[PDB]
Amino acid sequence: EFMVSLPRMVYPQPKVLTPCRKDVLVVTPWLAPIVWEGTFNIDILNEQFRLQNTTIGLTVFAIKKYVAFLKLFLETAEKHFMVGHRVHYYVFTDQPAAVPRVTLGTGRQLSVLEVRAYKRWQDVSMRRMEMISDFCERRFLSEVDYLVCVDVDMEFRDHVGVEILTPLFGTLHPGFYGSSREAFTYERRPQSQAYIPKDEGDFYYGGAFFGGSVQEVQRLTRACHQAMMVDQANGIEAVWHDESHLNKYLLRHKPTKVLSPEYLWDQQLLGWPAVLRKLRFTAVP
Amino acid sequence: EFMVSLPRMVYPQPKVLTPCRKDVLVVTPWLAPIVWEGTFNIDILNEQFRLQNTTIGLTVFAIKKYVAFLKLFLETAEKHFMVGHRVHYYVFTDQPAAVPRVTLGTGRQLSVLEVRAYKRWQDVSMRRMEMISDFCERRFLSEVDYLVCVDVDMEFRDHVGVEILTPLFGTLHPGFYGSSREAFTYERRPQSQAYIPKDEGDFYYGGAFFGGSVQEVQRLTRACHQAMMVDQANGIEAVWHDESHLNKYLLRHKPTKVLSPEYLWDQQLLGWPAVLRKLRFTAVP
Ligand SMILES: CC(=O)N[C@H]1[C@@H](OP(=O)(O)OP(=O)(O)OC[C@H]2O[C@@H](n3ccc(=O)[nH]c3=O)[C@H](O)[C@@H]2O)O[C@H](CO)[C@H](O)[C@@H]1O
Ligand SMILES: CC(=O)N[C@H]1[C@@H](OP(=O)(O)OP(=O)(O)OC[C@H]2O[C@@H](n3ccc(=O)[nH]c3=O)[C@H](O)[C@@H]2O)O[C@H](CO)[C@H](O)[C@@H]1O
Repeated sequence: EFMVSLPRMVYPQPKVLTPCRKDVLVVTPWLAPIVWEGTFNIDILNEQFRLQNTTIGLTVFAIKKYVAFLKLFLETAEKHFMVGHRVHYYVFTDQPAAVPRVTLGTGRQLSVLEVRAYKRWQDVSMRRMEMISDFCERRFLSEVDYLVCVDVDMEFRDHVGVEILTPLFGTLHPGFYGSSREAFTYERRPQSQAYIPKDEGDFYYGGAFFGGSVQEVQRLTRACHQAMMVDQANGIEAVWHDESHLNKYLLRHKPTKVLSPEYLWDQQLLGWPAVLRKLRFTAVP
Repeated sequence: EFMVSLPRMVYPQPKVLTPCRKDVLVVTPWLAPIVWEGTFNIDILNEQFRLQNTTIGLTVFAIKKYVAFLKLFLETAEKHFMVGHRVHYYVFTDQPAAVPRVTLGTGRQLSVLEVRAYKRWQDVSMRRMEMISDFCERRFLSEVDYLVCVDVDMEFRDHVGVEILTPLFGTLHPGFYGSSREAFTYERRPQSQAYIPKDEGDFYYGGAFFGGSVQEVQRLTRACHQAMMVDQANGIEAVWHDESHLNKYLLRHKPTKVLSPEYLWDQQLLGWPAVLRKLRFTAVP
């Protein structure tokens, strides 16, 4: 929509002849920014998004025993996720009375959406695509500008803000950002909808953190669900489930921003490398 | 609009831990790509834009003696500008019978739009904003997806393609890309609409090459024209005319891509520095 003028702001001048990072790739070959610390001035971005009255939805599934993760998830989201902006949390659970009472900042609200629990963890994980797509029909189009879709067994430890927002984003999986594409754990069986040949692939995106505009998230989640249903009719389940399908989708429909592994990390397994200036969203050990 | 799937493509894998340029800034602090050679894979971008059936309009003014520049301008545009894509050239002139007969490739067309000639070069240059804005009302919304607005006393010497396309872009002026903001020749008189204080400014954009979606170009050109009219009522003319106003606009409404000086160069005045891997669009000596 129509965008008013930014106010006067004083900040350091961008330096054309100085790279903003000398150690990492900060733009994809299709000219999508790769979001690392040092690539953005959050003061400028916060102005741009506040002037558009941006509302961010954050979807999270807490099914069966994973309700235990919600307290820390939501408490740390309150400290670090889109602070200053309008936020709507959507907690999908089979136990709607077991969502913890977390105190929310002003302009932030939470809705609990009851869903069925599948028996296998694989199905719980995979059926998020259907459940998100179903909810894009009603709630999300009327309530938010962007959707952010994450795993619950996680905590925010540092800023996750409007720098991530764009029509469609994925996040670099922390186990593969330095790997060659042949080592990526894409689905490699041609019988699956998620099949990616050994000579294709840009990145290995993590299934635990993706998002975009409601329109683009509806598209992604619908496509992944329909692909899963084809596989199921054919008696095949992708090797890494929803993540496999997400990877196939983002190969053929390129994201408009890619998040660095700052945004999806596991310190227990991978430590704190020099290349990560901040660890923003991390696995609970 | 709805975007179909990219076909299978084989190309080099992006390297997350290798910067694409070690000598230049490739992304602005508001996460707009800065377009240099080596930042983009044109095969991927050409697919994306061809699948959207993209049409690019290219506006150029050839008023009074500047009709002499059209032949080379258009001949070199045919060799280098958006080849493979639908192009519509819009030549604005006071001499509609003096446009040279340049042979166009398939899918490329040219319209001649007659306009008045102002006496002073300053006014000819400045009134392009009004003339472009007026034509965005009718022709451009129905005929093109993007508009590219350039000076005529120029030639294409290398690829200028869909890598530039985005909602709103400006180009780094070749005289100031290495300068500190205090040295930028912004309008510095507070009495002018184009005023920029000494402590503000991201880049000095060249008035000779800007563009965007028709919507965004309509906004920019309208705003610059209305600002010029206020200045004229107050008896002041911005120091660098349309370029001054363009700079004020792009300070307060940040571009979604910035073009490096590859896209706006003068080899006579500035030679061929190591930082420029290609000289794409250049002054005629
Ligand atoms: C790469 C890797 O080694 N992945 C392991 C990890 O996958 P994942 O960590 O990818 O699986 P996950 O169990 O975290 O499922 C993804 C998300 O789905 C939701 N969810 C899933 C199950 C459930 O009962 N309730 C629920 O709410 C929740 O939001 C969770 O964070 O963990 C699995 C079981 O945990 C398996 O050990 C996988 O091999
Ligand atoms: C930074 C600098 O030193 N700028 C000089 C340069 O500005 P510019 O090169 O910015 O002015 P310009 O005369 O090229 O005008 C911009 C554009 O307007 C169009 N146009 C302008 C005039 C005209 O009679 N017909 C016409 O068609 C044409 O598309 C041209 O390329 O040239 C001017 C006269 O040329 C002055 O010498 C300026 O000081």
